[PDB]
Amino acid sequence: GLTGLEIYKHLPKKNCKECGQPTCLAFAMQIAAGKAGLDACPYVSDEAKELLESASAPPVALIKVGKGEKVLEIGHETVLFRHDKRFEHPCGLAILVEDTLSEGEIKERVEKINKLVFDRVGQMHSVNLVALKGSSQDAATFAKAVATAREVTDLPFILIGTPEQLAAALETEGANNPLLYAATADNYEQMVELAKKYNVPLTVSAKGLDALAELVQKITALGYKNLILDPQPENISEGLFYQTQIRRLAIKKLFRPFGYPTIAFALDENPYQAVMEASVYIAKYAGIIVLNTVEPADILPLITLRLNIYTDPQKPIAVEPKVYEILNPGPDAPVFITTNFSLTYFCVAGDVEGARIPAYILPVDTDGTSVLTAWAAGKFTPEKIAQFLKESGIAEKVNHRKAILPGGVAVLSGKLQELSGWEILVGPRESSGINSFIKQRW
Amino acid sequence: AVEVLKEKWNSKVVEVTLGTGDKTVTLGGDSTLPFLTFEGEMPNPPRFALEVFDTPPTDWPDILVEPFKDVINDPVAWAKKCVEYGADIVALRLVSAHPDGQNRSGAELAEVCKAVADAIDVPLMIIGCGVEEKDAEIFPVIGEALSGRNCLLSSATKDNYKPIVATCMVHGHSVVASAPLDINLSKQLNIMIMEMNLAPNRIIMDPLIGALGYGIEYSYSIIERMRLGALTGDKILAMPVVCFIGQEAWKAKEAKDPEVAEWGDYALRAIHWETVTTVALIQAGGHLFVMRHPKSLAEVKEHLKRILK
Ligand code: B12
Ligand code: SF4
Repeated sequence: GLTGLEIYKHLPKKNCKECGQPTCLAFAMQIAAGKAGLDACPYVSDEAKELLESASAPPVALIKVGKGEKVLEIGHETVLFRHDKRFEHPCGLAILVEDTLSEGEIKERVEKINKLVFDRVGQMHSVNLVALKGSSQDAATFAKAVATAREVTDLPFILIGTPEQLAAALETEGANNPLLYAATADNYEQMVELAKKYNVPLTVSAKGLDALAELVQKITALGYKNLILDPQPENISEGLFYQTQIRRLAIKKLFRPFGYPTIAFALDENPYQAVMEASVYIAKYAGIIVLNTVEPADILPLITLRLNIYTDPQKPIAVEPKVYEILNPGPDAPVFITTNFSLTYFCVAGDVEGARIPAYILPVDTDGTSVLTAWAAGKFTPEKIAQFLKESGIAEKVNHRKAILPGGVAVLSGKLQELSGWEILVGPRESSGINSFIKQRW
Repeated sequence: AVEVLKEKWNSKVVEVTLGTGDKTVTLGGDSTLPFLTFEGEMPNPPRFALEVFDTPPTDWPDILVEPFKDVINDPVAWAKKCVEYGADIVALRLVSAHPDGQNRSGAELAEVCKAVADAIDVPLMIIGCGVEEKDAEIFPVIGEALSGRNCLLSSATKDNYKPIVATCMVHGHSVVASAPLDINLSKQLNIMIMEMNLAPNRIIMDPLIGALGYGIEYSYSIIERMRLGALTGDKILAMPVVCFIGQEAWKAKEAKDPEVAEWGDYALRAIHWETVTTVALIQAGGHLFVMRHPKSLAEVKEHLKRILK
């Protein structure tokens, strides 16, 4: 962030006003406050532009859509590979809703969209946006469609429609900070004025890298930096190419026209094909992915992939290693030994409660590692597990002396029984077998 | 105009050939990251196997067994149907060899391996029962019995290698080298193998992956590190990568548990679990993907036609 003075030293110094400003020094001041871009001055040398533009700054702008509890933030990514350093902001997921639908249908579909939320590893993860599309090609219909949708959800919106449709819908929706779609070569002056008027983020849309960059430069020239990029791929081969280049050029070349997060559409009517294209876009660089499906089974896999890809490997995922009680167990209920990797704990807790089995679960502290990982690492020992049985207090919670091992660690049972003084049962390898084990053997 | 940024990569993934004569399949050879053919070459697409157990599976989900229900007790007929389902390669897993199972011998397994090989027009991958002591005993016998066919033998590990590698060198087979999601472990195992003078183009690295939601992200990054190692000149990393997709995907509760209300339609999510795991690891730079469901294979093959376009 350089002051107008700093950025003026490299200017043409013509004071020709062609950038809209009265003087070079006052043009620089407009850009310093983000009121104009360098592309507004036609005469600035390419050397000076590089010096100024290559000045320190985040390669990809952080863009916010929506406000309050439901705000989406994306951008501020610095790397091409998560092992270089983590991915910072999980991509938004959006579900398309068309305004050719009846008011009733619109509400019922947005209601279903509100339900795409899922427990993964004991945390809730959900779709972030509703993309309302002006397919009716009528301003009044679109505006009533958006108002109607907003009655049934707190999720931020992407508004897809002509400048006329968008202006009508913004009357009500402009205060909810929606993303507008889109400025094109035909409409951009009108779309930018509308964006500034409501202070909302604006998608820039053009075909291929060349046309997208030239369009972004005309728009930043008018002083609008709150931006999402759409290169318009015809298929997932073009999309991967475009996404790779946009991310590479922003980060590796400091190419500022590409210095924003992207939107990507996987709308395919074949759900397997839609889910696979979206998956490619999650893994490679998409800021927002728009889909056509409300089916939980189509969204669950994408939620999960997003979660995984955007996890920071540096963080252990662990639960407090204590006795947990499931469905208010009595002194007679089974005691299941497991580890404190959160994934493992919630898998087991999920199968036990799912089978409606009151029980105790004992997540031994492995530093958040899985059963066989901790075993191979020397972190799930007979000695360790024996200590948990003795000092956790489980001994006072149950009348019996029996505890049940994961089937995959069965080789531990003998030594554990000798150290702990508990009768050790070997359960199934998979927790999915617990229900049947309990029924038959307990 | 925008100047497309083109990496100049020093090197390439070696090209491995499986099978022999009219049965061959080639994979690897990549001088670029997946699909970026503006900066280098992709002489081969990703390749796909479907699994065949020598004796029928006793734990499979109904939705998994159905596509095979007519052939599932006959490993020869089953393998033929895999090929008809579009598999590049057939992966025969010998579960019967298990010491706590039917515990079949080297000689016996050797004959079943020949029968499958003989009935199909594509290369054969052979997977053991997973008990090292037993697998080290049966592979030298199977390899001799199959001598000269160039099968893919799965697999060699840091503490069990020499038997399976010796059979590969003597009898003309290619090997899978398995190490647990670590670059340096995988390299150290490739080194030991090549010290026996098995050629660098006779090896395929197995990262020992997790499926979607189950450690796919660790797998993803190891595989990207493998590709980047190859491309930047690290020759020990220069070999193609196998992922056992189906093996892992179908253990997921999301794939195998037909009633979870929160998770939506079972048929869709069961297949997505395999296809999404596949595509993720294709994006990561994997080469050979060992799958289970023919429908998963069919949709992934379609996705591939689109992304190669
Ligand atoms: C992801 C992964 C990791 C991650 C860590 C993730 C974590 N926090 O643990 C990383 C890459 C760091 C890790 C490292 C290593 N791991 Co690792 N890796 C795995 C991988 C791919 C998935 C582990 C996982 O998340 N499992 C999912 C959880 C949910 O499973 P789980 O805890 O087993 O729980 C299920 C069952 O046990 C059962 N269950 C659990 N509790 C209970 C209780 C009862 C009563 C019952 C009845 C059932 C039950 O049901 C549960 C779910 O439904 C697997 C291979 C694979 N596909 O599984 C290996 C694997 C677990 N790990 C392996 C190894 C050897 C390693 C390393 C030692 C390799 C190395 N670097 O040296 C290390 C050691 C740890 C370390 N960091 O030094 C080995 C273990 C060898 C062994 N089993 O014999 C495996 C099997 C790979 C292999 N070699 O085949 N790896
Ligand atoms: S257009 Fe360029 S030369 Fe003219 S006043 Fe503005 S900054 Fe100065």
